[PDB]
Amino acid sequence: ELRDQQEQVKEDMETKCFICGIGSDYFDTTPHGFETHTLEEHNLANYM
Amino acid sequence: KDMVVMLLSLLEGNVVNGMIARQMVDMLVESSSNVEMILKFFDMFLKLKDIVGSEAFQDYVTDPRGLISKKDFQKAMDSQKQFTGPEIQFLLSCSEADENEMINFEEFANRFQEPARDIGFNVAVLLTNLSEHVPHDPRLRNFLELAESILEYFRPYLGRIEIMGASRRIERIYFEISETNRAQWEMPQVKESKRQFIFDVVNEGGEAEKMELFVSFCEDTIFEMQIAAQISEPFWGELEVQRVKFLNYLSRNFYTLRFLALFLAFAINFILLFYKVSDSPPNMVYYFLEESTGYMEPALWCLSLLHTLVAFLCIIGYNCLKVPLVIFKREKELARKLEFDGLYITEQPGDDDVKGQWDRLVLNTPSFPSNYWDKFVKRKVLDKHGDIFGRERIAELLGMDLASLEITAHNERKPDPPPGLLTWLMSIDVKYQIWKFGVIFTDNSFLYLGWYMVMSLLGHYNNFFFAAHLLDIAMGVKTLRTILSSVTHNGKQLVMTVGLLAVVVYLYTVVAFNFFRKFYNKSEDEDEPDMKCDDMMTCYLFHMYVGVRAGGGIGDEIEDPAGDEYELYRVVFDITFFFFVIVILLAIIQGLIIDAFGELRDQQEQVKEDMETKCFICGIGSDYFDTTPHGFETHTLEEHNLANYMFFLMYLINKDETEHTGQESYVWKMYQERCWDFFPAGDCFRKQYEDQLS
Amino acid sequence: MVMSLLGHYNNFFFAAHLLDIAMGVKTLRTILSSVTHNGKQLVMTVGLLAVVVYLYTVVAFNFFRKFYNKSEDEDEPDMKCDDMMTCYLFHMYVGVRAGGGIGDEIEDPAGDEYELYRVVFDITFFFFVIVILLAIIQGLIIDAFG
Amino acid sequence: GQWDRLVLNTPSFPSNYWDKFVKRKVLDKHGDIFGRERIAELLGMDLAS
Ligand SMILES: Nc1ncnc2c1ncn2[C@@H]1O[C@H](COP(=O)(O)OP(=O)(O)OP(=O)(O)O)[C@@H](O)[C@H]1O
Ligand SMILES: Nc1ncnc2c1ncn2[C@@H]1O[C@H](COP(=O)(O)OP(=O)(O)OP(=O)(O)O)[C@@H](O)[C@H]1O
Ligand SMILES: O=c1nc2[nH][nH]cc-2c(=O)[nH]1
Ligand SMILES: [Ca+2]
Ligand SMILES: [Zn+2]
Ligand SMILES: [Zn+2]
Repeated sequence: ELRDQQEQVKEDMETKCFICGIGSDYFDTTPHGFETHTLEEHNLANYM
Repeated sequence: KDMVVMLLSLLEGNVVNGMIARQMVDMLVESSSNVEMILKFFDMFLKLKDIVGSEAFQDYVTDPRGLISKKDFQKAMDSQKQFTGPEIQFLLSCSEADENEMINFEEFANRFQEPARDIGFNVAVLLTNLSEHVPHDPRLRNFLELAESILEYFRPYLGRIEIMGASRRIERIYFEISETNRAQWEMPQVKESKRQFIFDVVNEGGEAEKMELFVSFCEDTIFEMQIAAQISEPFWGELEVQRVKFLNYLSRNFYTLRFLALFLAFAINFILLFYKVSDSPPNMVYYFLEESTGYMEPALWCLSLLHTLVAFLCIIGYNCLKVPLVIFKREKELARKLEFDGLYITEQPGDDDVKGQWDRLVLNTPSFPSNYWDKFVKRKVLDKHGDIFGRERIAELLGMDLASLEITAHNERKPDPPPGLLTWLMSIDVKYQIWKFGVIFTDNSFLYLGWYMVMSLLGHYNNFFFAAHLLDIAMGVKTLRTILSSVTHNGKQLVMTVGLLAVVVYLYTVVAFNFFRKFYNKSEDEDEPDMKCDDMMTCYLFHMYVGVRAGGGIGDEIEDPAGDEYELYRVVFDITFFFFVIVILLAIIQGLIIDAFGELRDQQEQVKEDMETKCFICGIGSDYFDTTPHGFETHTLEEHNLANYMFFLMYLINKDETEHTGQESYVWKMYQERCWDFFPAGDCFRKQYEDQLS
Repeated sequence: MVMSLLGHYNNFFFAAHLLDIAMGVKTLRTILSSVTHNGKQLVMTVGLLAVVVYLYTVVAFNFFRKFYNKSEDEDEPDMKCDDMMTCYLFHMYVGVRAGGGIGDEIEDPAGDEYELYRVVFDITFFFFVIVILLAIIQGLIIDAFG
Repeated sequence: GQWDRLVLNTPSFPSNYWDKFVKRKVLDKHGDIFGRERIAELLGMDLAS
């Protein structure tokens, strides 16, 4: 149970944007789209 | 061929139903008769080359010289029902029949096979391109049908990929795959490397490094193909040719030698099962075999010598077969970090990276890129960083002579290469060799083979050291390797829980020493007792040795507490020991092992489902492609085949840059700049022309 | 057929037909498929167990031969580890089946020059053989169920 | 595949399978290129019948 909790959290972070909830599949139409979205567009550190 | 190449250049950057492609189709229709004549010329000789090899044709062949009469050829060819009468007459005319009307079909069939190959391939490429970009012109299906044999012939060599092109659109690229490249890609070792790479990336990789990793894998695979080609098989000169023949032999048969070593170890150990120890000769004892045959003692010595020799040969084969790839990968990563990052020019790793600190020995060596293909990495690093950090400083860092660059650009020198061992002596780059040997000695496979060596040699000092080689089955057998990985998967957890068990047993030992010391008399004697808990160390040994191994805990071993002032305290002590130590902690260990089993299985399943559900290149799921029947299968076999990207990289490397097309030059430039934006990401040809195709 | 016919030669060959319940009952068939699912793994891990027990047998023969006297008699001893084959049989027969490993069967090492060596021998045998490998087998069965 | 070689030339190879003309189809498909008489011997057919 503990292992699958950790895996679930990791996959959620690597698959959806923490802010807007849009999945990585939409952003990935553009190359590295999700990476740029989570580093520049909707970075939670930036909201902080 | 040149004219068809010009036409293909006209089709560059051509959309579906583009007007240049439609004009090309109208041209081909306007010259339909001549195009059909060309296609009939190609298919006739393609069919001839395969007919001459038929047993039906060989039945007609009767002359012992290997010739056939014209009349026999005439009656044989029409029996196949593949040519018309005029075509058979034309083939007879083209046959160089002698005055005796005798035909050498062996050379007749092969006469035009080689001259017509390149033009045949380009005609096939042209027809494929036009068919895929003008999918709704019925005038072109006729040409495709007339070229059906040509297209079927060149199907294994017609490589196609898709890229995100210069025009911000997905473009389809057609190129050529060679027989040698395809055959090398089909080798079992290469297929295993591909499976391992796919597993690594899909399992423990992100979506960002995927294409860089794939291209690095392609480069490594190209190098492995070169090594395989080199080791493949079809007084100083004599000894050198024999030495390289021997080294290639060891390299080719490395795995058979490995299996032979394992088999020899099993045989040795089976002999060793017959050992016996006796005081009488065959106050110290004698060890000797106990068998009736009388041949086991000689057989053991012979097998020990043979096994040591086989181990040595395995070492040599490994350093001739895998070590080149090890050094290649290391040189390649070091060079790219020097150039694109300035590892030792700007950042200077901080002594905690043993790899980076060890790589400092190779920078100034004359021969730093020995296995890596790039012999101009130092020039590139200098041209990139010398202005800002000092050209002379960079030259000293990389061991370059600033004066020699100009003369090397000026002209080429042809010195005397004297084939003498004395002259070869000083030519050894000792610093490079020390670095290379350090890299090799820090390699797991080489270390394992060296340990195999050492234990095999110690087996001669004492034959029971050959028992250690029985452990080789774990690495020899993928099944054992998976099973033992199911233990090593949670090794840190296992060590930590054993430590926790030691701590809890120590706490129980403290309690027992302070209070329950009476019960630890393990002597049935009445006048000399053996108290196991009159000392911390003795009591702790006793607990960790007997209490953990007992089924019911320490209470099984120590004395009965019934009828004592401390009965309840001691029973709580015993029950809690049994529960925390015997039940819970051993359950934790077994659970870690079982969980590792499940984790490995679900990793394999995840990789398999990912491969069977998404395209490895573009990331589009199988559900989109499956709208068309077998859409995902065709997409992964024709449109976005990763083997085709590997083959395309090989093709670009081999081809001349002056001969590169526009698309090829584009991909080549972005390859050299390490920019992977040409890989179609989230988009494909079918998606881009959904409207026109549908 | 063959076992039914042999049952007339000896009626106890009819006991073999009691095994038919595995194929007769889908429940038994599923349960036994839960064992056969990882049969290659089970055979391989039993082989690995044989190898590790053999390594322990080699160590015991070379060093701990004194402790393998399984005779309460004082003048005629029964030494179980004066031979490779006898010692290996002894280990694979009693050490694997013992709850605490081979140390449960062989003599006490207290008050010997090799006490610490022998206790390490015993604890490692118990952990690698009794705990880890049997846990692997049971885990293969449970994983096949899942 | 090696055991199936015993049944090819049998008079009654498709006994349970519904297709009693499989040999005729195989001959009509491959006999021109590989030899009609050779195929007939392989499948145990009589070309005259
Ligand atoms: N809004 C968001 N802001 C930041 N990260 C986000 C957001 N939504 C999703 N993520 C994901 O959170 C993940 C966590 O990023 P982070 O750099 O903290 O992890 P990491 O890989 O463990 O870090 P590092 O390797 O730099 O130590 C990112 O990889 C990203 O995919
Ligand atoms: N771009 C891609 N190129 C190739 N295969 C891809 C790609 N994307 C996904 N795949 C999937 O990778 C799978 C692996 O194919 P492969 O032929 O190597 O496997 P296999 O079935 O084990 O092989 P074989 O049975 O021929 O030995 C394919 O079935 C395919 O669905
Ligand atoms: O640009 C390259 N040049 C090469 N030569 N040999 C292998 C090469 C490669 O991957 N890339
Ligand atoms: Ca040019
Ligand atoms: Zn967002
Ligand atoms: Zn794709």
